[PDB]
Amino acid sequence: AVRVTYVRKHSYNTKSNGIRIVKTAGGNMTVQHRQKISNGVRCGDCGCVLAGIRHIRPHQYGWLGKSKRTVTRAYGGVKCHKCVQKKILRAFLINEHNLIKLAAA
Amino acid sequence: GRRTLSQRKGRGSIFKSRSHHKLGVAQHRAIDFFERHSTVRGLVKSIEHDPGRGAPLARVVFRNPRQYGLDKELFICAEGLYSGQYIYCGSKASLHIGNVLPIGQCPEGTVVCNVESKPGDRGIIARASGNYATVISHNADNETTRIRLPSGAKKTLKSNCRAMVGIIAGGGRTEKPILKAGVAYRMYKAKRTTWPRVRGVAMNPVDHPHGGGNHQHVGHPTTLKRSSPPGQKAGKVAARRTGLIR
Amino acid sequence: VFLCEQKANKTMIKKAVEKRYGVKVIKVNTLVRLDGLKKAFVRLAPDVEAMEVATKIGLF
Amino acid sequence: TGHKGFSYKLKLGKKIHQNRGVPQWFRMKTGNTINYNFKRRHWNRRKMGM
Amino acid sequence: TKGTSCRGTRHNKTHILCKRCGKRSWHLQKQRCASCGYPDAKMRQYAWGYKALRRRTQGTGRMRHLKIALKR
RNA sequence: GAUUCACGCAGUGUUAACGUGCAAAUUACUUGUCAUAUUUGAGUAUAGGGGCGAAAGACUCAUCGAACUAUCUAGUAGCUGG
RNA sequence: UGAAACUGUCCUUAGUGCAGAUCUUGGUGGUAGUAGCAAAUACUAAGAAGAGGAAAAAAACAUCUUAGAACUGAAGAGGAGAAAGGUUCCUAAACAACAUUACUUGGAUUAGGGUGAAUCGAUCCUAAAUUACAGAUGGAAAUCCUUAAGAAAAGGAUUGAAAGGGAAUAAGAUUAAUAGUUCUUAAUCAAGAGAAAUGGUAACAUAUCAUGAACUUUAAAAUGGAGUGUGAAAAUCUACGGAAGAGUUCUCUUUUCUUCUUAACAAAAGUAAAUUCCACUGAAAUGAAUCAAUCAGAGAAGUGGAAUUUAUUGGCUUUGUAAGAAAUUCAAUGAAUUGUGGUAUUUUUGCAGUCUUCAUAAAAAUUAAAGGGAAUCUUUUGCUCGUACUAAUAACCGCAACAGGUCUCCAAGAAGCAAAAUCUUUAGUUAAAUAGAAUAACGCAGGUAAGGGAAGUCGGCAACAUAGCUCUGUAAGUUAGCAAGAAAGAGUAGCUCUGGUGAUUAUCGAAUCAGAACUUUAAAGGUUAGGGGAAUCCGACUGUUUAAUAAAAACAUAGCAUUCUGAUAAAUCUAAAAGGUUCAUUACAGAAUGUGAUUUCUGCCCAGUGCUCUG
RNA sequence: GGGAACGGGCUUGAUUGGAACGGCGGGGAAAGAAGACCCUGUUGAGCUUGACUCUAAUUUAUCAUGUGAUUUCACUCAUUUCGUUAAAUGUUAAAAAAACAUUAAAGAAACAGGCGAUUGAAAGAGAUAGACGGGGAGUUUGGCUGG
RNA sequence: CUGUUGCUUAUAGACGAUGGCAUCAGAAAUCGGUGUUGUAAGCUUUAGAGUUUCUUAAUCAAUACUCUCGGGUAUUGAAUG
RNA sequence: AAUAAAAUAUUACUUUGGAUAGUUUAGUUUCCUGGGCGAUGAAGAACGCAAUGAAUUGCGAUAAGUGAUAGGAACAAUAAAAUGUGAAUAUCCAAAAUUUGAAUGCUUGAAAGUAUACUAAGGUAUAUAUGAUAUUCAAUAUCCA
Repeated sequence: AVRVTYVRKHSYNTKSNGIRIVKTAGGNMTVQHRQKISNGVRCGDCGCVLAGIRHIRPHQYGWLGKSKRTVTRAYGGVKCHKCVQKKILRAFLINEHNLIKLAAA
Repeated sequence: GRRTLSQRKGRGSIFKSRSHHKLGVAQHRAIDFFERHSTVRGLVKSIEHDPGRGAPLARVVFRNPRQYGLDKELFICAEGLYSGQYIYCGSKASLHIGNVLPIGQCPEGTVVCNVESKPGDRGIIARASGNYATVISHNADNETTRIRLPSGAKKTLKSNCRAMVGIIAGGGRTEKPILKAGVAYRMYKAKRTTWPRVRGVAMNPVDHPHGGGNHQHVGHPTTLKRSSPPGQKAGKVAARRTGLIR
Repeated sequence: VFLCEQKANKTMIKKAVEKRYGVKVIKVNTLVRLDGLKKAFVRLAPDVEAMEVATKIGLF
Repeated sequence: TGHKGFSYKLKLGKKIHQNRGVPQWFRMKTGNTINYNFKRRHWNRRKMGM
Repeated sequence: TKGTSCRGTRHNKTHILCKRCGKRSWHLQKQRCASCGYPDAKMRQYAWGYKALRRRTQGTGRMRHLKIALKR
């Protein structure tokens, strides 16, 4: 039952002041500063969390590999696979429907 | 005597509007050529809850007709609108629910809301939840139309005043009886600091004109003139009638 | 360990000690005392012996 | 406090400097009436209002 | 509890030292100095405060650059 | 915006202690309350015929049926003392 | 006595004669060696230093070490911070004054010493709000405006948080005192310098890889609370196998106790829980599923995959770090070891759906991606400021070493429903406004009592009494929810047993329930722990109130009702103002009032005074 | 006993040894406080009101010269109130689909002396004059008197 | 002669005072009497419901039998020596 | 009836206290002369500098003082050094003059800071209003080709 103390000068249990107590040599328990939980990317159309992109802080994506922050697809990384399939059908079917309605139908 | 609580309200120190989480200003987009001689199409992206008001607000996203990019407005939801809907605004718009047309194009008996009291001011009349205004008649001689205000009064407006077809959502809001003082406390979470109202007769003569003596009463008529100075104007002002109605 | 003017930074102290005594400095830590004097902890390169500089200056 | 501005600490340090007494050699000057420093204070006796 | 007990929570400064007069009279929330009349360019002096005039005025300081001018 | 216990909080009773006190309002038991009309830190806003008040003329630095401070001012006294 | 100025007479001049003014200032008596130095369980023995325990017991003796006995009892009298304090921190000399005795002690005197950052914060961003040039207003000081008025600022100025957002550091050791700051070791971050890809059907995946300008969009930073289930770690408890040391040992005890550890950052043997998608196929005799739910032909269950989260890489074990550290022992610097589990509790931390709102629960700095197609490993540096100490029954505010007040973090065992009362462990302390003797009255605090039982008294004021859990049982009245723990009755201990509630194919594990003999001092009661009933009045209820004599029937409240207003309005602040508040508003709204839940009912009067009129 | 009508001191008597300890609560008309109940001041303050005298806000009439036919009309030209990225004003020529829309190939009409509406010579501010005006300011509320 | 002082003095007592003894002073244990409570610790009664474990020995087991009218306390404001 | 411990009375000496007497480098009033500040940075505030200084005094990174001119042998609490080849002392002089302050590149809470141009560091300039001149512009505002 080793009781610990805050290492930094913050004395209040705010969200940015998260701590985890880990063990060390001789039964010593120290204080670790744990990070905050961050949300992931969402499809711009349906607002669903995309798959294949991690949930980390915005600056941490700079440290990520260039291929580990986006999905190799048209509108990948900003739209779900369903968000894009409807886009293709909308872009194609509407173009075909008016190709026979006007201009000397 | 002191200054009555009504006088202290015009100062605006603790009686300011608690508008921090409010979404913005709900009004029509600025009138231009495309809203005067053509139609623009808007896409209802989402419907949200604006604190301090009983009606939902819709985030409509019009494309910019003159430049490249979007143009995001904040309309008031007519009852029936849904996400992903297309709404058309202009002098040639279809007469569907949610479309915005000049008040001079709607036929007689059409129900509209968010009416402009002057062309280009983007919404004055019929804005509360469940409210609407009806079109009474047209006068093509001076291009003016008559509409019936939700209070029952009749008004004359120019035919160029835009309006949104339908009724405002969130109807029947006030039909639910508040049960607890806590529920009334939470009603003004995004409103002024006016809820717990102390009766004037319960105060002292310094604070209020009704501050009574050994028996809680008024002692003088509570129907006053409109010309009464601030501080003594309390109760009923320019009242033509009183009592209960049979 | 030195006492320097407060209006000098770690960069100017590092050059000043290098020029004044002809030594190599790899680390400087400074604290400003309550009276107003800035105390500088100057660490020399491992090749240069600090004990000989102290005797040369006059500390020994 | 543990945290203080740079100017505030220097004015704190001067208050430490001025909390001293007359040196012995000064008291031995001819025609000397200065034996004590009447501008003296102690942390538990008087707060310096700063 | 308006006497001894209510004094326990007094640990928030209202006035700090001012830059133009050096007194602890700079109001933090009002952003003005009660004594020397800060950012207001004119020094704060009043006829009813005649003693306040004889405590800080010309001749109460070193007079570094005016002692020579009048002597000259 | 149910019933209670606990960390805390208040102040119903003893009209107990104390009453040149631990204290210019505190202590002990008892009682009530002990999370949504809740408790609380910091920042910030509101100033004297003004502010703030779930309203007691309550609170506004131990000062309130009109704060503190300086000037008019050695205010006036058919009244009291010398 | 005193050691350098002074006196008498006449005129002149006046700040010219004191017993009083609750007179002003200063000094001093009786009271008086009197009242007091009585909250916070507590000290004793030996030794050392010291002038400072002597003596006809002068019954007491400050400080330090050891031993005994103890208290705070881990929501602490423990270990650390924010504000406030400002050198109070450490050491040495020294004790005139101060800490209601004394002091060798001290937060007290004297003199030195002490606060080390690329990674912790300020610095950076904006929130409520705040302040400038030009402009508007004013007799005036000055006020208004904060992007509207401007030839000012691709777009909107300044400040505003050491608890909001935020690039990057950990372990061990060291000092009389500093340490995510120094030393060793091990990392991390930023700014530099030296026609343009594959794979998978797909969800999607590739040590930087695999070009991507203007312009635009999206996402992140970035968002309430409750309650339920569960993954993981830590703490506690426990099973198995030992190693080392300690305690007990005349009565036993294969016994009781202590240690058996591991960081940042990365790696990928082995292997989890939950959610969402993808491919095959097409569900009815409808299935699938949770504690609850909930889902399906715009497609279920089944099989096979993909992705994300799980306190750093990738959650857990494991690995590099790294045993060389550290811990426990042994010897005189050198040697020994450092398995594996659990269908237990708590805390922390995420996740999954459910409920709730006339409440919907911030923004910017900064970053990434997309649409688009313009153009053709090594090494260097990382500046300024804060950093000591208390954070309180002695460092803060109250005149003080004041029983008052002041925001937080970490948190063991027993017992119990319980973070309750009570006792103990690690840590801290034995002093915190003086003691000894005697054991009078009157007191303050805690008690008991024969017989009676409110006869006392304004008044059951004060005290007594009931009290946990289980089973039975429970009235009138009622807004049909309650009253209700109504009221009332029975049981409860110890020892020895029996049975029920599961997992895996006989073993393994959990406290919980029920039952039966036997025994006794016949069992909730050491602590904790509701007195009950029958009515009347007021307020409907939860709530607030005269800080310091009134906590209530007073205020508030939801409900009911009335009045004005189409917004250039109504109310209303300002001397004025392209001024200000409700108003980021628009009659289901704003403003001004009376009554006070629900049920029932609101009677008659317009003469008078108000208010109003389309007259 | 008398006395200011309830003496510790005075008069006449009763009676007295100097210093005091622990109690207690009769007295010292005990201490604390220039009575707070009552009255008198040609002393005040809060509050109320058709008390007297006034005042902010409100309101009404006249004045302050926009043009063309005191009132009635039409216009805009000061003025009122608004809207924007002052982003197509005026006159001629000519609801099936929550997707994209930009940096042009080889085009995208001209002119008005008005940025767009709105109000409009009316309203608002100023001067003078009447009304209203406890919202507010100043002041007053005689004397004699078996209190 | 008297007082202080001693018996941590009593028939007394807030403190003084008062009462007793002071070398045959006094105090102390121990011993016996006299009281209070209720049968001590150790081994035995298979006391003993029962479960274990040999196999019909043991072990554990509230409570209960003998030693036991036991053990403990007893002036401190008791009484002999 | 009795003693004087206490109580009271006078004198002398001592004590606590600081009246009285003597004294003044301090004030008050009147009068005479001036009434001489600052963007060439004032008054005011802060910090710092003496061989041993805490205050005060003087001074400003050239620090209880530098140069020049007069001045002639000191200072002192204790040491040192320098000194008629010039010690103290004096001045309408010269050089120098930290952070701020009307404070003025921008910000300023107790804020540490920071942008550009000129001559890594250091030093200057850059606020608002404003008069004159030069220069670059804007407006079909009036004409005019």
